[PDB]
Amino acid sequence: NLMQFELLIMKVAGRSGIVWYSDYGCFCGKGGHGRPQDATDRCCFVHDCCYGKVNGCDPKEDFYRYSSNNGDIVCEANNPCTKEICECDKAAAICFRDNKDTYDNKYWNIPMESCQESEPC
Amino acid sequence: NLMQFELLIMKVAGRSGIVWYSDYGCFCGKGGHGRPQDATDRCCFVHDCCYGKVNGCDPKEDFYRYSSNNGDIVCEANNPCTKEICECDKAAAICFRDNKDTYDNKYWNIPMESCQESEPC
Repeated sequence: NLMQFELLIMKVAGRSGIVWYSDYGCFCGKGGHGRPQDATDRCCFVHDCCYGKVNGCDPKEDFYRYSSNNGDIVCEANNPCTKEICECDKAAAICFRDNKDTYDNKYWNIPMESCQESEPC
Repeated sequence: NLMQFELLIMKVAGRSGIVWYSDYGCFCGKGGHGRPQDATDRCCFVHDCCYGKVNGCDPKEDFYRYSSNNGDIVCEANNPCTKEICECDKAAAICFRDNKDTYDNKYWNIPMESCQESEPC
């Protein structure tokens, strides 16, 4: 569930997803569409796509089980569907962390005109 | 800031915004198109519109000052722009609270085809 995603972002990237990644580019935030603007934005695009590939459970709603060790997330294999959700969230959190050097407020609150026809997954 | 919106929702409505309102109707965790599907969805629509009227500060990002006693939210008059953000978030949290009894999973994950109509603010 997206609260768990927030927690993983905090554990892995050392910053809040809701604070910093909720209005970024074309995909980090609600109503994502268009083309990813930078690496951080692509992290969100990939996350959306990852969620779209999860079948048999609800990736935006269902809770998953995981452990965290000093910023290292282990998605538990108690249920392959919810593990898939967890792996989506873990991957996105890692992607935000790995691209922290190009995070840029240039991409905050960008005009509607910047996000039009969507890159397909 | 959206983290503060979460705090207001949690206190006022008694449940998490990120958990329960990230994929509801055409506007809760989505937006940009459609007509509100029920009263909860309309809360989100109105919140989007409210944010749309904010001039001079960034409603998704900027932090506001508020106090809370016995579950009330008093948006501080230290800055009219951030107070306006606060009031938007407060109104939405109240709206979620007031409509919690009709909150229904009927409106989870609705197809894009259900959100093609356009309703102005």
